Amino acid sequence: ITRLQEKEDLQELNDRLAVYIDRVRSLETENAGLRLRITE
Amino acid sequence: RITRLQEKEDLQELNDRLAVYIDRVRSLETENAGLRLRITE
Repeated sequence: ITRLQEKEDLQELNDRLAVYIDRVRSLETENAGLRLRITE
Repeated sequence: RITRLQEKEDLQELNDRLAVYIDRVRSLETENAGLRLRITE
């Protein structure tokens, strides 16, 4: 593939990693709050 | 400096880790939904 395509494919992967890593962290925070609510 | 084949391998590795995070997001969404339902009902 072209260098533009290499860069574009990688830019998209980096964007997706950032988005999904952030979302895993926030969903883990929600999961901790829900488990705490069950214990309370 | 880096060949297109090495770039491809690099993207494969990054995508392999991305797949884990996507899987984790789906699992947490499902788990959280069950926990919320237990709390409310």
